[PDB]
Amino acid sequence: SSNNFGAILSPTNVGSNTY
Amino acid sequence: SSNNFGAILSPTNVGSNTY
Amino acid sequence: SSNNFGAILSPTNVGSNTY
Amino acid sequence: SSNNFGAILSPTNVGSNTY
Amino acid sequence: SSNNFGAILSPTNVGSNTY
Amino acid sequence: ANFLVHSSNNFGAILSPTNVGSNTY
Amino acid sequence: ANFLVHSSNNFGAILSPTNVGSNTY
Amino acid sequence: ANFLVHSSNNFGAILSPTNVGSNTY
Amino acid sequence: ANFLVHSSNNFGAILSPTNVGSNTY
Amino acid sequence: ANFLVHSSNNFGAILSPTNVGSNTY
Amino acid sequence: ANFLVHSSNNFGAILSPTNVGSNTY
Amino acid sequence: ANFLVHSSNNFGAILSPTNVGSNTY
Amino acid sequence: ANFLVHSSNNFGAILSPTNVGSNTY
Amino acid sequence: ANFLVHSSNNFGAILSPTNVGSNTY
Amino acid sequence: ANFLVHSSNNFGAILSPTNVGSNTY
Repeated sequence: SSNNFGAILSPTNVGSNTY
Repeated sequence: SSNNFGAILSPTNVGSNTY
Repeated sequence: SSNNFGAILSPTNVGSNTY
Repeated sequence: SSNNFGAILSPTNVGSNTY
Repeated sequence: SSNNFGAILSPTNVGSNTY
Repeated sequence: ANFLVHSSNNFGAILSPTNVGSNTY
Repeated sequence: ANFLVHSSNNFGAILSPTNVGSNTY
Repeated sequence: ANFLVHSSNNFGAILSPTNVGSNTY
Repeated sequence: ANFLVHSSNNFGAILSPTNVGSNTY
Repeated sequence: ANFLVHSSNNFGAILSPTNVGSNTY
Repeated sequence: ANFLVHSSNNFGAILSPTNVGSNTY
Repeated sequence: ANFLVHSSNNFGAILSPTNVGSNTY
Repeated sequence: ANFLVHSSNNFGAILSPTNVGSNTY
Repeated sequence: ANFLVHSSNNFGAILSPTNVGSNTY
Repeated sequence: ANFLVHSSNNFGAILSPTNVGSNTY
């Protein structure tokens, strides 16, 4: 039930994103 | 039931994002 | 029931975000 | 029932955010 | 149940994206 | 010596827009 | 020697906008 | 020798905007 | 030798804005 | 040799704004 | 071995760029 | 081995950039 | 092995940038 | 092994930047 | 192993920055 409605700017990440 | 409606700027992260 | 309506600026984090 | 309506600036954190 | 409705700008990542 | 530039850059998600007039979002 | 630049950069999420007039968000 | 720049950068989430006039958010 | 810059940077969340006039938030 | 800069940086949460005039928050 | 990325994204308006070099926007 | 990223994002208005180098915006 | 990120985001207005180097905004 | 992040965000107005170096804003 | 973050956020107005170095704002 993970919902992301807003804008995301520069999500630097090391682990797998899986969105 | 995780909902993110706002803007997120530069979310640097080490673990998996999963959003 | 986690809801985030406001803007978030530079959320540096080590553990998994899961938003 | 965790609701965050205000802006958050530089939330440095070590544990998982989960917002 | 991973849903991403918002725009994502520059998601630099090391692990597999899988979106 | 004027210019005119419009940049309506929309990034957020919009749920159920019930507009009837002119929109340029 | 004037200019005119409009930058309506929208990033937040909008729920149920019930506008009827002209909007440039 | 004037300029004119508008930067309406919106980041917050808006719930139920019931506007009828002109908005540039 | 004047300038004019407008920076309406909105970050907070707005619940139920019932405006009818012109808004630039 | 004047300038003019407006920085209306809003960070707080606003509940039920019932404005009818011009607002630039 | 080597992994170099040079991503350049632009959204804002650019008025009268006087350039001789490689501005790479 | 090596992982270098140079991301440049721009949203604001740029007026009259006088450049000779690589401004990389 | 090495993980270097150089993210540059800009939202504000820039008026008359006189540059010779790599301002990387 | 190494994880270096250089994030630069700007929201305010910059008037007449006279630069020779890498101001990286 | 190593986790270094250099976040620079700016909201205020900057007037006439005379710089030779890397002011990194």
